[PDB]
Amino acid sequence: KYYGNGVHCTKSGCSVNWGEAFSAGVHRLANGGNGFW
Repeated sequence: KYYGNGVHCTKSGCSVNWGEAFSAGVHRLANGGNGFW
């Protein structure tokens, strides 16, 4: 499993949640302010 432990830190996030990675992918896009639309 990859819900904690075994994560394999990829030099850019450890825990690496897959649902939180879509929320982190989400916010990754929305880390500008007005450059999404």
